[PDB]
Amino acid sequence: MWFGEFGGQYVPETLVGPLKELEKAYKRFKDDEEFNRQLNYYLKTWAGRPTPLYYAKRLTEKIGGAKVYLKREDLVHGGAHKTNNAIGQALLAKLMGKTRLIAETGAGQHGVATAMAGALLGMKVDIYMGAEDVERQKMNVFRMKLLGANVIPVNSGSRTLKDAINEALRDWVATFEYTHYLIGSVVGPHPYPTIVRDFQSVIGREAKAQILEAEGQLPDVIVACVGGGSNAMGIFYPFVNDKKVKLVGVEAGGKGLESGKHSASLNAGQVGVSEGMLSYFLQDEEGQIKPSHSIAPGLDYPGVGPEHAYLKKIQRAEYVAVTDEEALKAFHELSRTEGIIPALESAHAVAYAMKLAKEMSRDEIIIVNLSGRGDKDLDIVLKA
Amino acid sequence: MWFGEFGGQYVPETLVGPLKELEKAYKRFKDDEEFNRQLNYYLKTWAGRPTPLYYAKRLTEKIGGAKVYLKREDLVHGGAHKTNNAIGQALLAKLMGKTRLIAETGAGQHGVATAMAGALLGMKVDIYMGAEDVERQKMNVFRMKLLGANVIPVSRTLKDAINEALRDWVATFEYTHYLIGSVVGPHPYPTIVRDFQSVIGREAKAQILEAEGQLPDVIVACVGGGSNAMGIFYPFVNDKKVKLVGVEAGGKGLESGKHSASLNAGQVGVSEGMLSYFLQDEEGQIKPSHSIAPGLDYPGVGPEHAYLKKIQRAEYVAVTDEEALKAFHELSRTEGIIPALESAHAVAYAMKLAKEMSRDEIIIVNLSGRGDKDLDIVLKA
Ligand code: NA
Ligand code: NA
Repeated sequence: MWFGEFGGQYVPETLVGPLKELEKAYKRFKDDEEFNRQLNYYLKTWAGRPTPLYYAKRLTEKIGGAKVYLKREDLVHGGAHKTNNAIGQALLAKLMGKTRLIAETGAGQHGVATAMAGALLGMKVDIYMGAEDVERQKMNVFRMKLLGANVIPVNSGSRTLKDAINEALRDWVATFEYTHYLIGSVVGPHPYPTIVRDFQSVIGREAKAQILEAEGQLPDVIVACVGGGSNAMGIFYPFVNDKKVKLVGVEAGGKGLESGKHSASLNAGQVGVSEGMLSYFLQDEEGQIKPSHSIAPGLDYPGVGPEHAYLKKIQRAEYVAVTDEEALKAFHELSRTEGIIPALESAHAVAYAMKLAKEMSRDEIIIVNLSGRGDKDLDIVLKA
Repeated sequence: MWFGEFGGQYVPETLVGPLKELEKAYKRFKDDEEFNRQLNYYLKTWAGRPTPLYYAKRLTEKIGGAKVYLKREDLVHGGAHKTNNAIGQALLAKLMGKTRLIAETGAGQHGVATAMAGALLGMKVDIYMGAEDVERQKMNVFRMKLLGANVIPVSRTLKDAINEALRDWVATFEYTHYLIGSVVGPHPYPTIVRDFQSVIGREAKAQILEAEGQLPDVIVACVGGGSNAMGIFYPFVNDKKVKLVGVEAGGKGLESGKHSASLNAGQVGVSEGMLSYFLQDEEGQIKPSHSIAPGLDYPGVGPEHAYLKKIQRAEYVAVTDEEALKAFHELSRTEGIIPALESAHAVAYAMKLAKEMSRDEIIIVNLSGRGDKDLDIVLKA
């Protein structure tokens, strides 16, 4: 339940039971030969795992320092790492005997991932989306409708991801008998942060095998973008006990850390309770959760996963920020140099890895998690 | 050069030299250790090959008939099989000492695939695109711009761009490679493109043997020019028991005069440097084609598919625009795969054939692309 001083189950007594059952179900199926066979089969034949580890020779040679490798989560079915978790929790829910999936979404990528997995396994999908996010993401809303999922708009509060998350929890209390709440990051009450991380750990496990095969050694640095922290925990977790491997999470620096217009929870936030967890949250002087900003909608969350809060306190992972402008330059650079259009979320990771590569030895190795493809982001890259 | 009676290099003397020098280079590299090592490395680490072979169990049991496997070219980098051919020709170009790639596109897809492959290999990419095609497909124009390609605006259709690109190549062939996005045109393009897409059928073979212990009874692929169909078909061509079915665009209807089916209702002729079936009027001028799927909207068809209809090795059917849209929606709701409207044609015909077959039998449908590109078109309907 706890990652050092961070995490927990900060929920009403109505949710304690549901989460008890979820936890008992996960303990059972986590190691069940049939669950893991099914999960592995769907990840291989349906998602297209294992994703490749691509050596960006031209980017590497242009910067003239560290070998830059890209973990290509952009190539997974749906175009984002979110599919790995979406499949895992939908299979669990199915085996738990649930018939309906509910999910929060802000970017819409978790909504699409939940809708695909719900369509794959023949479950009803209800996507609680902030009313502001629905109008922001008209195309992703259409994809979800084509996949057979209903977008239920959340009109409460900031009408964003925070509000969508709590509306969904209020439904789950009523519906938990026949419904699994499918959380799309390493956030929320226990056991969600552990489950989401366990289902994203496949990224790191592949990437470790692939970098040992390609270079015959572990990476010097692993760089991943952090919204809630699922793709980052995914690639980090298997290297956590490899002490020489440096872990760097890149949060949304937005319009600048000094601007107040960002999502860098771990850089600028204060320890607090929201969405049923004890973690770093952007807070005003009064102590209320402040609004977040990122050009990358997937990094636009005021909070961060508790396990990242733990990794920051023990100083196992360093957390940095990249601005909207640095991310945009990286979006263009990776496109022109490697013919790969990265998600704006992922372009944060690429932006920091490029600055870090320049300062580093030619023999040294950076793995960047390329969390998604940028097809969904072309309109906003156009506007800028 | 020849696929029985069909094929050839039916081009002006100015293009004969370039095509002969390309032909000599392909011979050199097609079996070279280093070329194939470099190509396989890019297809593996950049493109994400091999793509999976997916059993659509919910679709299969819903039909009640044969097992429906989907070959998932939707999951290759760029979201279409076209990447396999783009990498192949682009790397060949680089090893030939070419510094520039040029291509033509209307739909935009082949433009993007060339831009991606060009960027990967650090070669200049000039895409010729008709001003009328540009305005319709503004997002693919940005995509190419992002990928560092120079989109050169040109009835402002595909034709006027092809002629502009053939005038470019005649001059620039010394440092430039013309990248062709289907098994069409003069020799050696129809052979080269099929060879670079054949990887689909070799993967699909090993994968279906691992899965079901036996080769498929039928293989179903959509057919515009016929690269994705040739890619999955070709390795299985010698396996006599394996039936091959290409699906063309039945459009508004095969009798409606708004289709793109060349192998059904087309007459043998010489256009675009090749001897193959084309959609022709009474006068025998090439008629315009219509398909809701932009990739299937080609007046003609590749010569090797003409050869396969002639020796009756491959049956060639059309599916209506309406049937393909029902297939697009069905596969999305049933298997949570949003297919390309191109691919949906193959899926639409696969759903008919399955019901009229035994539950023990196997259909492999080539899912040629993902339907992210075709969302604005499906919204219209
Ligand atoms: Na954050
Ligand atoms: Na045709």
